[PDB]
Amino acid sequence: NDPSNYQLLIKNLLFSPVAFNPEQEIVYANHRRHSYKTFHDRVRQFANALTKMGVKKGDTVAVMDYDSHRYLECYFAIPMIGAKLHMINVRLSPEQILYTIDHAEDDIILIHEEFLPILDQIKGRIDTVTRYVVLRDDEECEYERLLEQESTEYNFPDFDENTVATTFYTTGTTGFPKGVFFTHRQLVLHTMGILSTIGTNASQGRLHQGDIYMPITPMFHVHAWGLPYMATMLGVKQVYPGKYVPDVLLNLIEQEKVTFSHCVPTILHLLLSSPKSKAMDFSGWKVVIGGAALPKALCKSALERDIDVFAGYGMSETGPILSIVQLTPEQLELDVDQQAEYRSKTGKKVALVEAYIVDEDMNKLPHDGETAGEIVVRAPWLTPNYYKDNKNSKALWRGGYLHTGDVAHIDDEGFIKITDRVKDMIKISGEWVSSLELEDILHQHQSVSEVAVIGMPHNKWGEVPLALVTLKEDAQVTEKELLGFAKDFINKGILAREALLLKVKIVDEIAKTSVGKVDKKELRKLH
Amino acid sequence: NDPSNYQLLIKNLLFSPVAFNPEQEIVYANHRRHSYKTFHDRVRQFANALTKMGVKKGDTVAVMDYDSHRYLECYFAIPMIGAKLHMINVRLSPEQILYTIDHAEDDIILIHEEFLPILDQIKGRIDTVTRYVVLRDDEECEYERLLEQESTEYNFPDFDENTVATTFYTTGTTGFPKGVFFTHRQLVLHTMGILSTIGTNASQGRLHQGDIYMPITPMFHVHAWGLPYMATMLGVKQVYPGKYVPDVLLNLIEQEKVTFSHCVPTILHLLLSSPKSKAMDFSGWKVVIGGAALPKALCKSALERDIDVFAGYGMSETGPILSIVQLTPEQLELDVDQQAEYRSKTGKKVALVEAYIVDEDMNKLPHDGETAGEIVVRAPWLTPNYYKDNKNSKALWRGGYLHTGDVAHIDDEGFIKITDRVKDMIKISGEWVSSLELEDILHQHQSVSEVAVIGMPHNKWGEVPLALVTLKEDAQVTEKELLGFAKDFINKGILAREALLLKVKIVDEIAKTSVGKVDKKELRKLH
Amino acid sequence: NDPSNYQLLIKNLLFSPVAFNPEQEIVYANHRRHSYKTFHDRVRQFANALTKMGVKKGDTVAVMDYDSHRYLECYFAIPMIGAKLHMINVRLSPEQILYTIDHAEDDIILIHEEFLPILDQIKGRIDTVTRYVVLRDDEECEYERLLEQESTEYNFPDFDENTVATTFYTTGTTGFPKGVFFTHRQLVLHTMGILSTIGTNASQGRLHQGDIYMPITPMFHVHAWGLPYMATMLGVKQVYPGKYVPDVLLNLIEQEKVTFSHCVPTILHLLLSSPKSKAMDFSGWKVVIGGAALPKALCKSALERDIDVFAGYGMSETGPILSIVQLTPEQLELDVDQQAEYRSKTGKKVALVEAYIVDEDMNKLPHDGETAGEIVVRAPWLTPNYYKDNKNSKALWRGGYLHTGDVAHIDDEGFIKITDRVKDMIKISGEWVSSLELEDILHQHQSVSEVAVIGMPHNKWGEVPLALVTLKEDAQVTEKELLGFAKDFINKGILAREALLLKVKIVDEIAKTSVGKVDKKELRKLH
Ligand SMILES: CCCCCCCCCC(=O)NS(=O)(=O)OC[C@H]1O[C@@H](n2cnc3c(N)ncnc32)[C@H](O)[C@@H]1O
Ligand SMILES: CCCCCCCCCC(=O)NS(=O)(=O)OC[C@H]1O[C@@H](n2cnc3c(N)ncnc32)[C@H](O)[C@@H]1O
Ligand SMILES: CCCCCCCCCC(=O)NS(=O)(=O)OC[C@H]1O[C@@H](n2cnc3c(N)ncnc32)[C@H](O)[C@@H]1O
Ligand SMILES: [Mg+2]
Ligand SMILES: [Mg+2]
Ligand SMILES: [Mg+2]
Repeated sequence: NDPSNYQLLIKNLLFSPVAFNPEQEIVYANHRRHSYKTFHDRVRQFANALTKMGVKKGDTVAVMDYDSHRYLECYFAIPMIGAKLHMINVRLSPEQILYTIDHAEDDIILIHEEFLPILDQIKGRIDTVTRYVVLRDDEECEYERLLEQESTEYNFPDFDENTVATTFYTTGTTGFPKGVFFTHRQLVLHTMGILSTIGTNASQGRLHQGDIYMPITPMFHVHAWGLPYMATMLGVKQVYPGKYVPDVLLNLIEQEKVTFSHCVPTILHLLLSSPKSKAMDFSGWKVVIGGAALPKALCKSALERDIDVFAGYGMSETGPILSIVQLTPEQLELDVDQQAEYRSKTGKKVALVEAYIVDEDMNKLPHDGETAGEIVVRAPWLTPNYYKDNKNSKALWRGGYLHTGDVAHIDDEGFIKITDRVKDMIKISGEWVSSLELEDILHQHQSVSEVAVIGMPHNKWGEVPLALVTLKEDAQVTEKELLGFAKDFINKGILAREALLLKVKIVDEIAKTSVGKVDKKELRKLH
Repeated sequence: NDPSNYQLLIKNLLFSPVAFNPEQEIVYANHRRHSYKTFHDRVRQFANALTKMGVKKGDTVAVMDYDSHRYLECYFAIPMIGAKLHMINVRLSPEQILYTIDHAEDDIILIHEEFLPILDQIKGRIDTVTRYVVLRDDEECEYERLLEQESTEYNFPDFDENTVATTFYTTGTTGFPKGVFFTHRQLVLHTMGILSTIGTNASQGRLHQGDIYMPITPMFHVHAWGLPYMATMLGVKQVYPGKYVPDVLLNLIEQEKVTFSHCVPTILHLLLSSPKSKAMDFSGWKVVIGGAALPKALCKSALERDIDVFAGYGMSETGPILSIVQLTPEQLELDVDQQAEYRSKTGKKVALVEAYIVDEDMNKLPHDGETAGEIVVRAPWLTPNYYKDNKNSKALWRGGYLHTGDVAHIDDEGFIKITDRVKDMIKISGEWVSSLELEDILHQHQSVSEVAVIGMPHNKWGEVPLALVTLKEDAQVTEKELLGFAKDFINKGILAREALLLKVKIVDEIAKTSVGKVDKKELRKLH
Repeated sequence: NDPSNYQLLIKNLLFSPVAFNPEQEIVYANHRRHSYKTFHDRVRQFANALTKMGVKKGDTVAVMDYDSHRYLECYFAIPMIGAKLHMINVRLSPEQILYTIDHAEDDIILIHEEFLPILDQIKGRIDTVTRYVVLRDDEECEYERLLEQESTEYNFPDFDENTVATTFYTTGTTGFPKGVFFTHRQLVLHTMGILSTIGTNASQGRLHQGDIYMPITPMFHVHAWGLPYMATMLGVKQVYPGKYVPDVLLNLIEQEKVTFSHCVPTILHLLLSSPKSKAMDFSGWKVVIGGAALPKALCKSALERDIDVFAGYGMSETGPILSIVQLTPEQLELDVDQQAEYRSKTGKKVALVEAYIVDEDMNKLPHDGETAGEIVVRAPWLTPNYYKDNKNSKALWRGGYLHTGDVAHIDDEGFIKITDRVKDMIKISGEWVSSLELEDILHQHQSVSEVAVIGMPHNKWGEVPLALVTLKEDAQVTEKELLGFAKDFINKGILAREALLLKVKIVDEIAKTSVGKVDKKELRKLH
């Protein structure tokens, strides 16, 4: 450790922030409420407790928790002692969750009591975990008891900024969940990079030191988009809602005067459709919408409620944020219909992001508002590869750029607009489902000859899976029978819960290509 | 060059900014005006011209220029081809300037025609420079002609982010000017670090994308505090005033609607005292004051003009910015007298800066509002050492922290307040003078027995040098004779021009210590 | 490549064998029959075909095939060009097979047509495979057509002997299948090491140059125990039976005059129980029994048929062979009952194997015939770790020895006798099932409170799983309902086919320990 050789460490985000008010509050719904000074104490207590549990630098601590203060402490204390924080996506099927736990080789799992039923399905096949800390919202929490037995004093190590700080698994690709990891330097740069982008907005879409922060993106989803790191960096009041309940979320916005939040379009649809939201005041509330395309109708409805609603774009692989919608003063003077179109765009690339539209030959395409191609990016917060993966990692970084798998056109003013997907994947309410995997399960039916699963757009869910099934030579099976057939795979924890919204459309034939492959591009036009 | 191994390069500040409007203007006073798209073209043309002149990676290009568009292009094009940009402090004496040119081994000097008289004094003793490009504000500029002969196309190299990008020399220490250098990574982090700090301010002291930028800090002074990099990153309109004339500066603020600027307290004193400023409107003008302590009276006078005036602190060695004044909403509601006290503080440390108060034994002192000690800092943009210097570099980084040489107390809320200096140096209107060097010159007088030079505070200049001279056994020399004696050293280019404000006070004795050393701490109390 | 620096390469097993008769035959059941000279030609043709398909050194070629001549060519040609041969255990569930294909990142899969139904279950989730070569026992084989288009000339590379030659996955541990790998040097040493052991036997249990070899161990099971490499090294006639049919196997033994074979005890039980075997002559037939404990009754029945039947011991992790039964001339003169006891022992350690009995503290135990402990081994053909695995690899090599997970006592004469298992795993007919995984599936039943699965010994299957289920507070579910419940998991390809032999025994309570854990050691005594 050379003192002049500064390392970009997550501990510098905490102890060298943009602003620190020791009396500013971290609020956990209606369960807990303490100050930033207490939060710094609990990070050091957690670091002491982790050291006592034998967590060393390079160890993996897994977290299965809701959006809480404990998760925020996990964001700092675990990477800050040099350990790897593994955010377990609790919305995956138990079999997928078991894979990521064994693949990541977690030493300790901090699991909420409500996720214990998931554990009992896969506990026997977990071999790396030596300790389970059960998390509770009451005084009987094992995490809270571990912290109480520790001092609020800890000297956090200096290590290389390229130490891996966080890992998590995305199901956005084919096959098994892929592990993406991020270093301390990448997370620090992502915090400063996006703060420099959305902090410096003139009027609209600002994250500033006077904001009150409440995530409605799960903290296992690409670091809650990285906003808890930015919210801590700004020293703002942070409200953690726990398990997402629309009435609980709406009460927290009014009671804690939340001004900045973020979520997938499904959450905003649920928040705006709730009967209690009708009498609510949203004048000071800003929400950035990511994970899925923001519908113009949903953006318009939020605008009528005086919500500063704008869109953002990112990936698990890309330290999430790649582009955010920024409106010029001229664009802010437009009518609600014209404003809703700009606010629902994919967005302009954020600072230090090189986003290009290319074709299959990696040739860069002109940035007119019509020519479409895959988005390839270079940024200081991209995963260099998938964890313990070679061939898929090479495809991710083919041609020297990270491939997003998203087809988009970029206009003259830099506004990206995603048109469709390269990958044969469907995102439902923020969770991934693989069409090929869904086809395989539905093909296991005895009276099924061919299955083609496509993503049908949905106003509430974003996309829903549509299975176009060709019957056998003399087979007659109703559509709802296949839905019940696939439900049994969900009940066993093999298929994702989001396939419960699958629609089966029996068709006489499935359109193909001259080579014999299924033509899904032409298939979506017909249905 | 590994594509996934992102390098923090100054070319990423330009081509991956927070915002880019190709039709946004770069304005050079009343001489030139072009768009950001032209500015990017002229950077590539300059890169082509530098390549033709044989500038390679690792070469030093020196610039002797006013605050212009050419200097802004020098900020990018020279580091972006991997060359070292040397900002020559044209306010130093010609002998000091000659030292820094030979010490830095400049290959090419871009010198304005008005600085040619400085060159003719030291041209014979310059051995490393092979080409002089003369800069002119008219069409006869050699820099403009070099650019016209080049294409607007250039592929900027990828190199290590630890490549040195900028060098310049500070006279704030004893002895010869010391060379501080900064890498691409340090400059990029300084841009994002301070943008995350002042961009995210809620209301007061904001640098945002809607601002109009005009520096009144010279661009050879620690990168104009780094603001031109931040202004380019935000893609804002930039107004470069050229040579500082109070009427010209005031006209540019009104005509170009400047909203963000920065300067030393002397400049603000001159701007506010100008008769034309009385009828001017300063409602939208924000200026951050650094380099010297901001007097409460000057801050109050600016506040009566509705100027968002706040203070900042930094050094040549520290990538300048270490702390900036940020006001909470409660502090913004105070009266003008109470507000002027907070706005004139040294400030709260910026993001990623670890500022401590220590004693001579490097023991960290409590942060009460009374206990004073030297500020020692750790930050991602500090010079690791002085150029081609070992012993002074070790003292700069003694105890693992960079020593500022400034004595301060930090209060409970984190507000730093500088009390006095460790180093025996005096800063006059933003330029350094060494008391020991001034004593040596005045000691060369035949009728001088002892000389002690101390810095007397000044309302306009900040500090002025005061020489307390003890006469010889039977000598009688008037005070004004010594002032003329020292003026001859200035006319020869050996002593700094700022010593013209020296005051000689003949005293019967000079207070000393038990060890025999001069007691300057007790000496300032008496006079 | 230093010519004097000899590398132990699999190509030296082929082109520098103990004996080479160019007119000696490789027989594939009743489908194909060619000479050793043709076999060497087809290895070079396969090497040419693999080079044309773009297989480079370090690539993985996966094989899903029966015991054939093609598999024998795969044993040589794939490692001999420096590629990794992945032997896919086709008896695993499709989900397990999919895991090993994705974990190993196979580039090309050589799959028999009869295993294509397994592929269609998991084809959509396979991402690394670019080519499937379908294998057929007729002239329409894609492998045969690929070979016909190539020359019989190939210069095989010299590389480091530590190049990994073979990979395969064992399910003998908890969690996911673990990848064990072996280098060229390890495989060469395993061939010479065991040839020096069983070749030098005086009379009984000899593998010599006059033998006729027929494997009845699948070639995906630890290299068919390594015998095809040894059989090729000796240049003996090799008979490959394809898919195991008891009448087909018995016909090949009589028709091809097979003298040396090997199998699990279940196969020998099936061969001896077949009605056609009654009239067969087994005077010259030797078979070594591994994978499971050889019952004394089965050994005695084989001895009455004049079969030279002896036992051997090994693992997937241990290059299989660790110990083989060798009988002294005095032991060969004993009666059939006393001989059957010695022939059914675990065996004496083979050359270059250091086998020790230790306790949980890695303390070596005395080699009396009663004291039992875990077998830990050091040998020149052990896997150094599991593929892409750290924590499980450390447990495998805890204390500097490879842990077998087998409890045994070693007598004074060196005869090992395995008593029970450390790992909570059950082996059924040569395939592994995890008790904890079986408990988890049976625990998913709504009317199940506690499940404890233990391995009950079986005369035919070796071990069968026994589930002792404690009913809920007021639940009444029949035992056969749970068997049908678990069968559905098998039909979906999640649970192993070998769980079809599970027995459910409803019990009022499950014996536990003072710590609360299930006491399976005491549980097996009760049931
Ligand atoms: C200031 C925050 C602003 C940033 C928010 C977005 C971050 C979301 C992090 C996140 O979806 N990871 S993922 O691996 O679960 O999904 C990644 C995929 O989702 C899609 N997609 C994400 N955003 C989208 C958007 N605005 N419009 C349309 N499509 C969007 C897209 O196909 C991505 O490739
Ligand atoms: C957003 C910009 C806000 C940052 C402006 C300050 C940067 C000035 C960069 C710069 O003075 N370098 S130097 O080497 O020529 O001088 C360095 C010395 O000057 C003194 N000193 C600088 N600031 C001061 C301040 N606010 N109050 C009091 N004393 C101040 C101090 O003794 C430093 O050690
Ligand atoms: C000349 C050949 C002579 C060598 C034949 C044995 C090689 C078998 C290669 C093979 O079982 N791998 S495994 O990973 O599928 O199983 C490994 C486990 O099986 C058990 N076990 C293997 N043999 C056994 C035996 N003779 N008596 C009793 N128990 C035996 C034992 O618990 C092992 O740990
Ligand atoms: Mg993703
Ligand atoms: Mg300085
Ligand atoms: Mg094994």
